[PDB]
Formats: sequence, C-alpha cells, structure tokens
Amino acid sequence: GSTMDDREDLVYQAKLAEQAERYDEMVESMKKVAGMDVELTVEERNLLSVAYKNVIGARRASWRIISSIEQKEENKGGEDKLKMIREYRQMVETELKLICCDILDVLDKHLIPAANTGESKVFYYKMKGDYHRYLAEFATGNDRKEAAENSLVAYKAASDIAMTELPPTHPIRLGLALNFSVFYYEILNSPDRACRLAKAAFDDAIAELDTLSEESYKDSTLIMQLLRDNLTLWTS
Amino acid sequence: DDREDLVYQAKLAEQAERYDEMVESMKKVAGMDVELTVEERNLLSVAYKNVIGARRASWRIISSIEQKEENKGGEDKLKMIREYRQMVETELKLICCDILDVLDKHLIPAANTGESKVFYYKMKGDYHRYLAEFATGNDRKEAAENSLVAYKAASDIAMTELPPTHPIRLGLALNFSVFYYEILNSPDRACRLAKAAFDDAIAELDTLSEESYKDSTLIMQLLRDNLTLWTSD
Amino acid sequence: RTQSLPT
Amino acid sequence: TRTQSLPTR
Repeated sequence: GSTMDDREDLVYQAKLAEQAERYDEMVESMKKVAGMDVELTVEERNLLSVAYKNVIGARRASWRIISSIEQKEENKGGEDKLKMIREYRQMVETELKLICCDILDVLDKHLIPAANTGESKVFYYKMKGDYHRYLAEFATGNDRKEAAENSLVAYKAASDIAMTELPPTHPIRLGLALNFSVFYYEILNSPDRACRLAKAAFDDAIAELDTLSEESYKDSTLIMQLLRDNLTLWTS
Repeated sequence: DDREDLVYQAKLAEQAERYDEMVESMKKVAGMDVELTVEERNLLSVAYKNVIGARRASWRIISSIEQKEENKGGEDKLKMIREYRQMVETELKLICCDILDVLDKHLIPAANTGESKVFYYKMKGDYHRYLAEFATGNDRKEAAENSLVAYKAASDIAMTELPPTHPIRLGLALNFSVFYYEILNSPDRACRLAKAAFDDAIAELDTLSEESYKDSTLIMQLLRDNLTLWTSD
Repeated sequence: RTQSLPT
Repeated sequence: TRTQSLPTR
C-alpha cells in the first residue's frame, strides 16, 4: 500500500511493457514513478528515457516518411493527394506536440526539481534539450524560433553542469555532446559549431580514456564512434 | 472516389507504418460489398497481419516470462504478468473477431473470383488459427474446428481454380500445414500436405510465371523448411 | 521455429 | 548516410 511498494510494482510493469515492446504502457508506468518527486535510480531514468524515446520515435519516423511523400506530390502537382497528405502530417504533428509536452512537463514539474546528482541533472536537461529539439523539427515561424531557444538553453544548462560534474569520458556527457552537436547541425544549421562541438568532446575523452572502467568503456567508445561518424559525414 | 481516397489513405498509413489507421481505411473498403482488386486485398491483409502480429509477439514474450516466473515462484510478479497476458489476449480476440466478421459479412459474400475466394477463406483459416493459439478448452476446440473448415474450403476451391504453382494456393498449403502441426498436433498430416503442395508445384514448375516464380519458390522452400524441421521431430 | 506465410 | 543522435535501446 505504501508508495515504495507502488514504485517497485510500477518499475516491474515498465520492464514487462518493455519486453512486450508496448511502450505506450511503459510510458504510463515510468511517468507515475517520476510523479513521486524523488531521485530516480539509474535503472528508472533509463526505463523512462527508453519509454519516451520509442513513443516519440515512431511518430518522428512516420513524419519523415509522410514529408517525403509530401515533397514528391508537390513536385508532381497532385493537390487532392496533397490535401490528404497534409492532413496526415498534421495529425502526426499533433501527436508529436502532445508527447513532447508530456515529458517536458514531467521534466519541469517533477524530475528536474527533484534531481540531486550531477548525472541525473545532466540527464534531465539533455532530455529537455532533446524534446524541445523534436518540437523544432517540424515547427515553423515563431513556434520554431521558440522551440530552438528552449532546446539551446536546456542543452547549454546540461553542458554547464556536465563540464563541472562529469568526467569528459562520461557517457552521459559524451551523449549530451552528440545530441547538442546534432542540434547545431539540424536545427540552427551551423555546421561549424556542430563540428567544433563534436571534435572537442571527442578529443577531451580520448585524452582521459585510460581511467575509464569497462562497461563505461564500451558505452563511451561507442558514443565516440558516433561523434567520429557524424564528423566524417559533415566534413565530407 | 471514397474508395479511391480510402485506398490512397491505406497506402499512406502503410508507408508511415501506422497500421491501425490502415486497418480503418481498408475495412471501410471491404464494407462496400464489392470485389476488391488484388492491390486492395494485399492492403487489407497487410494492415490486419501487422495489427495482430504485434499482439502475437507481445503474447509470446509475456507467456515466456510467465513460465520463468512460475519456475522461480514469484507470486506477485505472476499476478501482474497474468493480468498483462489477459489484457493482450483480449486485444487479440477483438482484432480477430473484427476481421472474421468483415470476412463473413462482406468479403466472402461479395467475392467474385476463385483466387479471391481462396484468399478470403485462407484469411478466415488464419485468424481462427490465431484465436486457437491462446484459447483454452471449448473456445479452443471451436477455433480449431472453424480454422479447419475455412482451410478445407479454401483448399477445395483452390484444387479446382488455381494451378498447383499459384502463389495463393501455395501460401494456403503453407499456412494450412502449419495449422495441422501447430494447432491439431498432427505432424503426419502436416508433412503430408506440405510435401503434397511441394510436389504438385514441382510437377508443373513450367507453369510458373517469371513474376510468380519469386513468390512461389520462396513459399515452396518455406514448405521445405517446415518439412525438414517437422521431420527432425 | 516453425514459420507461416510472411507479410 | 545521415546524421546520428544518441541511440536508444
């Protein structure tokens, strides 16, 4: 009956929902945990991040495909087809707004106010940056400028905490550098800053890789390879 | 136009991989009481197969977890696992009854060709088989019997309307053989059907079209794969 | 594992 | 190829 019983039961459900690949339910479970205004464990914040990422990613993929079809039809000139296409895109965009706002409110009202460690604060401000960035992906006009600003400010907050609280080889720090550089490239359309961010993050980590453990060595080197991959592509 | 718009919507939902919406569109089409084109038939089956398949995968995983926990002895974990399985099983029944209802109230009564009749009766067979996968007791016997009757009907129409190399006939033999093995627990009959379908196709392999060769040969080797595996047991 | 007709 | 963000499980 206690909140701690509820918590373990909720976390077990999320783990079931994840196994069954039913992420709508895993989101519902992990959101209930986040509402207790407590510091999440590493496991719990991971579950929550996975739950929301899968839910939003399905829509982000649907949106990209539909936009592709929309471009092709605009070139062909089929207005009636386009009326249907835009209605479809708009429906997916409404789902995107609802999902992004859902987690962003959870982050602002529950997760961030209760975060007490450097890892978790960097983690939550990075999510905030991520989900404001997803809003900016399909926003237009003023809404886009606002989403971009919210994303930038949140990533900058995450970075300010990360550079003083996490080692440069830390996977959360590296993952923050990866997504923040992608933001510079895809939202602000500043390739120079995107590269300079990726390269700096990569270089600082390579310098101190010798202190890295094992399980963190795997995750860190994998993220460093993504940073290198993005760099090679952008410099190409 | 409504039909033309409906079919275009389904093609968008398929592209977006939003299969609930694709089902919604194709279901309105099937309700029109018309002979569907091959394209519309494919759209319909793909929409429903994807909706049901997600649940079938979720059910198998949850069933697996339930077994492990039953061995371990986690009473509280098992109560939640079982509740989860029952919820997924409810979704499964609802999806199946929806398509089975559409088939009996619209598709089959309006079916106009032999292949389309085979196609719809095979769907009936499939979705009653999906019911039987998780049913128990009487519900199981009825689902299995219903599946069997639909599969036999399709076979009877196919043996007279489609050449033994026709992909729909072959796919019917594949799913029907799977039913004999997996639902009726009859490896003997399952292998006899699979091999029979394989042999009839090979005898008339010259009848295969260049286009049907890809689909048919892939199906016939699935029959061969099933045969090898079933004979392994 | 046994496999039925794909989609 | 295309840009990449942090992957999820």
